[PDB]
Amino acid sequence: IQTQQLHAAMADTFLEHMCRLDIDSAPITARNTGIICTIGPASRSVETLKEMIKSGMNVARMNFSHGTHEYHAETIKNVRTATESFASDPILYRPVAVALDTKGPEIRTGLIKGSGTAEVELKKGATLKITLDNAYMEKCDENILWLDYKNICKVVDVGSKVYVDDGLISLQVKQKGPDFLVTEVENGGFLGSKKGVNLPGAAVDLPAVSEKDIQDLKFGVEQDVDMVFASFIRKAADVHEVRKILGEKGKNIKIISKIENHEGVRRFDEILEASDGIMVARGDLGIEIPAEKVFLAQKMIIGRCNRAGKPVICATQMLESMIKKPRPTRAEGSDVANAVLDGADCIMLSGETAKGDYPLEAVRMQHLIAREAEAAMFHRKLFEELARASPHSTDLMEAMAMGSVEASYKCLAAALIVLTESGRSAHQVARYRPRAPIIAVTRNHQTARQAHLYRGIFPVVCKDPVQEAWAEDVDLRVNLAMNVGKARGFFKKGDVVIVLTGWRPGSGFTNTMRVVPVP
Amino acid sequence: IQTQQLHAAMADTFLEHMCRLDIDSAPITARNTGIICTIGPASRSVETLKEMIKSGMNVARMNFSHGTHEYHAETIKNVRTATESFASDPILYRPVAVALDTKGPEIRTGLIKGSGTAEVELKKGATLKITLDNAYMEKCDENILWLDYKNICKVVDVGSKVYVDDGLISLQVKQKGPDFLVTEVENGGFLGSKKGVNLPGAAVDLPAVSEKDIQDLKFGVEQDVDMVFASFIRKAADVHEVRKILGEKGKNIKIISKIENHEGVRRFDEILEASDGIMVARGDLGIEIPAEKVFLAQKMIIGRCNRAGKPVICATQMLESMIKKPRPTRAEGSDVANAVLDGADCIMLSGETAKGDYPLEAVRMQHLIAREAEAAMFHRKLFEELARASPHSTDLMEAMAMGSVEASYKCLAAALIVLTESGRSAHQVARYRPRAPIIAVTRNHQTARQAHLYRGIFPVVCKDPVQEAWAEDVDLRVNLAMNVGKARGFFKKGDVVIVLTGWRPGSGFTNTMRVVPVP
Amino acid sequence: IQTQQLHAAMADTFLEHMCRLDIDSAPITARNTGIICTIGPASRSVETLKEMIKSGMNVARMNFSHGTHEYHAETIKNVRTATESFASDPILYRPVAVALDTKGPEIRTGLIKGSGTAEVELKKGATLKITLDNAYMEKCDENILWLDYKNICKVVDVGSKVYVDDGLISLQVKQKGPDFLVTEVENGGFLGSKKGVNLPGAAVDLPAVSEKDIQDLKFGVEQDVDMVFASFIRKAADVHEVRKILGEKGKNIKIISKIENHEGVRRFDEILEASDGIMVARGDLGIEIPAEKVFLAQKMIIGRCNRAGKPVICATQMLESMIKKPRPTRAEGSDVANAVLDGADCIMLSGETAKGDYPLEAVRMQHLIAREAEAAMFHRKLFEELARASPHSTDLMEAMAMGSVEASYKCLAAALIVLTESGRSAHQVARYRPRAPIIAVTRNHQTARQAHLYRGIFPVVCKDPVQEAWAEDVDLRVNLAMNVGKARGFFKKGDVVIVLTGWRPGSGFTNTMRVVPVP
Ligand SMILES: [K+]
Ligand SMILES: [K+]
Ligand SMILES: [K+]
Ligand SMILES: [Mn+2]
Ligand SMILES: [Mn+2]
Ligand SMILES: [Mn+2]
Repeated sequence: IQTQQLHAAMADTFLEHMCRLDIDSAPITARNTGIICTIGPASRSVETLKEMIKSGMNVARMNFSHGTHEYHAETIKNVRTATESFASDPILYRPVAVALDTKGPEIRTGLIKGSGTAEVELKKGATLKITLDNAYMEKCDENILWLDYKNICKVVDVGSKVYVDDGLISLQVKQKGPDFLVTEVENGGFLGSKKGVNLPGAAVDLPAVSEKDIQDLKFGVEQDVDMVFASFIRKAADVHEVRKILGEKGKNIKIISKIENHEGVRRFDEILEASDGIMVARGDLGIEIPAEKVFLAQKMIIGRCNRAGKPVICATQMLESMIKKPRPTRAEGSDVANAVLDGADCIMLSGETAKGDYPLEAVRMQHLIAREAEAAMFHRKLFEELARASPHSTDLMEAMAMGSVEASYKCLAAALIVLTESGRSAHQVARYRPRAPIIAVTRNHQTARQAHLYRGIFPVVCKDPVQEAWAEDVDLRVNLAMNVGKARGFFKKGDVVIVLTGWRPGSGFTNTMRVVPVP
Repeated sequence: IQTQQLHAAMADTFLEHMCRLDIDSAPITARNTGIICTIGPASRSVETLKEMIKSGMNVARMNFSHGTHEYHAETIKNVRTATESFASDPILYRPVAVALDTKGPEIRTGLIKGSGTAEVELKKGATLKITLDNAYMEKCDENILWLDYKNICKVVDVGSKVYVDDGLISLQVKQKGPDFLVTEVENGGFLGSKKGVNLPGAAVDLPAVSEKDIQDLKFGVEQDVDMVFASFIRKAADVHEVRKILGEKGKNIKIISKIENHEGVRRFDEILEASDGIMVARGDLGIEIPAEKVFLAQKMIIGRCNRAGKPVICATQMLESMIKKPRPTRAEGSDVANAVLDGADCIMLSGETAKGDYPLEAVRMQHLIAREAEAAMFHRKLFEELARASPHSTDLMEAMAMGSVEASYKCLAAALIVLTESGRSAHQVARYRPRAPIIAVTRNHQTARQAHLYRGIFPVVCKDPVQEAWAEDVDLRVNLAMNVGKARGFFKKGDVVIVLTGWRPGSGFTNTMRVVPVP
Repeated sequence: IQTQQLHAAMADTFLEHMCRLDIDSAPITARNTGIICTIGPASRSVETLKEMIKSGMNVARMNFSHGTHEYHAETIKNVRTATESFASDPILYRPVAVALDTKGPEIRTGLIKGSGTAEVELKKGATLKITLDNAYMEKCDENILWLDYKNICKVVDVGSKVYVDDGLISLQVKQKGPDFLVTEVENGGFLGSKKGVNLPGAAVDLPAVSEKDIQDLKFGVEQDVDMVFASFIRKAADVHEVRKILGEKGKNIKIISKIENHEGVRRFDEILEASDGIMVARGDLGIEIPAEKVFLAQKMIIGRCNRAGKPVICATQMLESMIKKPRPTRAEGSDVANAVLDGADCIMLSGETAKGDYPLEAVRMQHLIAREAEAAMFHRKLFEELARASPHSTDLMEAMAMGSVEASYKCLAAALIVLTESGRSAHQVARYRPRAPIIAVTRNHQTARQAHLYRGIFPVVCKDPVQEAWAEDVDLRVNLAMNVGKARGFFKKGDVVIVLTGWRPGSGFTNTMRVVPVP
C-alpha cells in the first residue's frame, strides 16, 4: 500500500531510502514547489493566463531583455486580470506574483543584412570581422558582425574566445585591431539577428545597472511588481545598486540575484547575504563556465540557500523540448525531479511558456513531477542536517518552526497553518522543510504573492476585517485556512494539522502551536 | 586549491557535501562510468568508430529493432576492425564490447500509403480505426491504422488508452468491436510509418522471446557478442527463456534485463536475481507508466543494483537534443550527472550516436560530465551505506574488496590494480565504489570486454604468455597495469596505488593486497 | 543464537545497539583489554605470580611509593622467574611487562604516637595542629599531626581545606601561624600512620621529579623495566624531565603520565603529546577535584587517547571491595565494563592485588568482565568515528590498518596476525579497534612486553633464528601465530584471519595484508 513515499521515509540510509522509492506510492494533492512562468506571445492573452493559473503558475516573469514598457505593462495587466477573475471566491482564489527580469550587462550583435539569405553561416575555419561601426548595425553577414558592446576590444585579447548565440557558435580573436576584431570561427554554424554573445574569459566592464536597467526597475516599482530577478549580478555591490534604485518606494520588493557567470559563483556567499533570494540561471552560467560543471554550481547554490533560509530558483531549459513537443524528454523529467530533490524552492519555465506551442502542458508537467519528487525527499535526514547547521538561536521562531515541523512529521499532519502578516513565521517553517503544505493566511496581499518564493507555503489572502476580539479574529483566519484546505483536497474532516498562531495580538511571531482536528 | 571535490568529500552531512561542491576543483583524468553507444548510419564507418573509441565509447550497442542480420553483421565487423586498429599497442589498447539489444514484445503500426515518408494528421476528436485485418497492412491512412499485435482486442477495453509514436500520440478506445478498435484521438498529431505502440494499462500477452528474437539471440551467439539487452523482460521466467536460448554455447554472455514497463518494475527483485545486470530503459518506461514517475523507478533500480553489486545502465534521451545540436541542454547535462551520482555503472547514448549529426561530441560530453559527477559523489557516506547494507558476508573477496577500497580512501591511492581472469575480484572491488580507477589486468579477452559494465573497472588485456614462476608472472601483469596507468595519466612515478593479487596460482580470488609506489 | 553480541553490532543506532545486548550471547575466548596488577605482599611469591599469570595478569606494577630498592628488586625478580617458568613452551608462553610507578610529589603524615595501637579519632569541630617539627614525626595524635611537606605553610592560607587519608578526613586551616597550621576538622574520623594528604586548592611546589624519584627511575633503567608510570605529572615539562632522567639508556622505556589533579586535566593535551600513554589515576584525581566529576575526566581522557592512538589506563578501586570479599559489588562490575566500553586500553588493580585476600579472584573477574564488555562495544560506530578523526591525510601504515580492521569486520575474522619488531604496525591496527584479537609476532622481547599497553594486541615472542629466505622467515612467524592461536582457543582449522606482513625484508611496515584460512 503506502502513500507519498512513506515507506522510504522510514529508511535509515540514503541507499535504503532510494531502494524504497515506489512508483505506486501516490503523492499528495498539494504541491510545494513554486512554479515560475515566463510570459510571452504564447501566453499573454488573458484567456491563456486563466488556464496558466489553473494549471499551476504561481509567478509570472516578464523578461525585460526584450519588449517596450507599454508591452510589458499590458502583459502585467493581463496576468492581473486573469488572476482577479478568480478573486470572487475567497476559498478558491490563488494569489499570483509578478516578477521582473532585468536585461543587465548583455552583449548582442545586430540584424543580418536583409539583402541576402535568411541566416548567415559561419563555417569552421572561416574569418569573421567583429565591428562596432553602427553603420553595419543591421547589415551583418559571414564577413562583418556588429555588437552592441563598445569597449569589447579593451577586455578581449588575441586568442580570446567569443561565443555567440547561446554559445552554440564559437569565435577566436586572431587580430585585435583598434576598434575592431578579426576572428576565426571555431564552432557553430548558423547566425541570426540579435543573438546573445558571451566573453567567458573576459572582464566585461559593462554596468551592473545600466541606464536601461534603471528605468526598468523604476518602472517595476511603478507597476508594483513583487520581485526583481537581477541579471548577471556578480557581487554584493551589484545587489546593493539594485537595492538603491528600487530605493525607499520599492523597499519591499524582493531582490533575487541571478547567478550566471564565474564571478557570481565565486562570490556567491556575499551575494546571498545581500539578496532576498537566488536564481540559478543555468543558461548563461552554462556558457560562462564549462557545461559539465553547472550541476555542481546548482547543487552548491541550492544547498547554501537552503542552509541560509532564502528562496532559490532553478531555471532554464528544464522542459526545453516541450517548446515544440507535447511530452518532455526523459532527461528533462529527470532534471525537474532532481532540482526539487536538490532543494530548489521554485522551478522556472522560460520559452516553454513564453513562446512554445505547449505552454499549458509544460506547467502541468512540472506540477506533476514536483509533487512526485517532493514526496521522494528524505525528510528525516534533511531535517536533522538542516537543524544541525542551525546556529545557536536567540530567535524563538526558529525554535517554534523546528518544533512544529518535527511535530508535523510525528502525527503525519495534513498541513501546517500559519497566521502571519510579514510572512516571516511561515518563511521559517518552510525553511525546515515539512512534508505537508504550509497554508499561510495573511491580510497582506503582497506577502501572499511573495510567499510563493518559499517551498511549501500556500498563500491565502484573508479579506475579512479584523475582529474585535483577538481570539475570534484568529479562529476566523484559521477556519479560512481549514476551508481552503478542504476545498483543495489537502485534507478532510478528521485529519490532523498543526496550527501556528500568535498568543496575543502584540506577539512578534507565531509563538503558539497546536495539533488540531480539521473538522 | 583542492582536487576532485576532496574538500566536499570531508563533509559529515549531505547538505555540507553539496554546499562544498567546487567548480574549480579539477576532476581526475580517469573516467569510471562506462559509456554505451548505439551504432547506426551516423557511426557505422570504421573511420568514425575509431574516433568513437578515442572519444570514450566502451560498448557498441546494435539495436535489433531494425536492420537485417547481414546489416548488423557488417556493423559488428566494423567496430571490431576499428577496435583492433589499436591492438598493436598493448598499453594504449582499449577493448570494446559488442552488445545486442533485443526487439522483444514490440507493437508497431504498419506502413502508411505503402511509402516510407508518411503524412496524415489526427488531433482531438478525430475518430481513428485500429484494424488487425492484415489486408490494409501496408495501407494505413488518416482513418484506419493497422497494428502488428493480433490479440490487441482481448487485452484492452472501452476507455483504454493507446500511445503511438513515442507516446506523442494518444488514442482512446470508444468501441471495442470484434477484431478491431474504433478510437478517438486524444493527443498527438502527425503519424509516420512503422511507429512504436504502447498499451500502458493492458497486459500484453506477446512472447518474452519471440521467433524473431530467438534467431537474433542465436545470431548473437554466432557473432560472439559479449552481452544481450533483453527488451521488455517483465519477470524471472523471461530472463530464463533468454538464458536458455543463449544456451550452453552462450553461457558466458551476460544478460542485461531491460526494465521498461510497470510489470518489470513491480517484479524487479526477482528479475535482478536472474540477470547479470539491468538497464533502465526510460524510453518505454516513461510511456508505460507516467513520465513524472520514471525518476522514482530509476533511483530505486540503480540503488538496488548497487546494493546487489550487479551492473545497472541508465539510458535513452540523456543528451537527446544533441542529435541536431553540438551542445546539450542544461537539463540533459544535469540528467547525466545525476545518473552518475545516483550510482549508475554505465550511461547510454541511442540516437545521439546512432543517427545524429554530432555522435562524437555527444560521447565526449558524457565523458566530461561523468568525470565531473564521479568526483561529486559522497564516497565516505556511500561506502558506509553500501557496507552497513551488505547483510551477511562469507565471500572473502567482499572482505578483501571493502578493506582495499577503504585503504584506497585513506592514502588517496591513484588506482587499484586487480589481477583477475573471471573478473570476479575486480567486480567486487567496483561494487564498493572506490574513488580511484580500478585497473583490471586479465588474459581473458572477454572478461576484459565485459568489465566495462562495471563502474570504475578499466580493462587491460595482457597478451604476454604465463611465466614459469608465479611471482614473475604477477610482477609482469602488475607492471603492465603500472605502465597503462602512467600512459593514461592516471598516475606518475611516486604516487600510491593498492595492488590486489593472488598469493599462489591456485588462490580462488584476490587474497593479497598491498600499498605500493608506482615507480 | 548469536555470538559475541553480533546481533547488537548490526544496529544502526546506539539506542538499538543497547536494546540488543544479550546476556546469552557468549563472548569470545580472547580478551583484548590488558590487565595491570599491582604487586605487593599478597602476590610477591613466585608461586602466586605463576597463578597471577595463568589468571590473566599482563603487567606487574611496582609501586615505589613504598619499599626499598632491594625490596622491589626481589619482587621484580620473582615476576620474571614466574614468567620464565613458562618460557619452555614457545606456543603457551605469555610475556609479562614490568612497570615502575613513581612516588612523585606525595604528601604523607607521620606515625601516630605509641599508645596501645589505638588509632586516633578526629571528631568534627575539633582543632588538631599540623606541625613540621621533625620531633612529632613519630608521635602524632588528636592534637598534633606531622607532615613531610616543608613548604606547606607558603602554599595554603586561612580557610584552605586539607584532605587526609584518601580524602576521607577533612581539615580547614583556621590560623596560618609561621611554620605550623592550626586547623579545624570538618570531616573524617580515624587517622592512622603515614596517610595520604591532599591540598586540592593549593599549588604544591614539590619537585615533579624528586631526589627519591631520580634514583628510582635510574634504578628502573638498571632493572630494565618496560614502562614508567610517572605520578602527578601536571604538564609537558614534567614528562620531559622524566624522559631526560631515563635518558639515552632508557630511551625505549615508555612513559605513562598519570593524570591525578586539576592541573594535569587542564593541560592534558600537551601532556599526551609528550607521553607514550596515559593513566587515569582516579584515586588522587577524585580528591584533587570533586568526586562527581571524575567520570567526566576519565571519559574525556580515554576519548582523546583513543583519538590519538596512545594507550590509556583506567585505575584505582575498580574491584575495591574484593580486597576483603570473594565477589565484587554490582557497581564495581559496572565500573570495569564501562571502562572497557569507554575505550580504555588497560584496566588496573592496586590493592585488590597488592594486599588483598582475593588477588587471584580479582584478576579473574576483570578478565571475565573485560571479554563480556569488549563484545558489547559498538565497533561499526566506533570505527567510523575513529577514521573521521584520522582525515585522508596519510602516513600509509594506517591505511593498511583501517583497511585491515574493516576487512576483519566483513569476514568476521578470528584474528589479525601482525609481524612487527618495533611493534608500530600492530599499534596502528589496535588503534582502529578491531573486534578480533591482534596476534603480534616479534623477535623483540621488549616490544612484546610493551605491546600489552595496547587494546587487543596479543604478544608472541619468536625465538627461532631469522631464515635465509624472507618468504620462509615470514611463513615461520605466521605459523607460530597460527599455532599460538589454535592453542589458546582463538580459532580452529578452517577459520579466517587476516595476515599483515612486509612484502620485502626492507619494508618499513606491514604493507601486505591477506585473508587466509588458518589450517
Ligand atoms: K533578462
Ligand atoms: K530494441
Ligand atoms: K606511586
Ligand atoms: Mn541570462
Ligand atoms: Mn525500448
Ligand atoms: Mn597517585
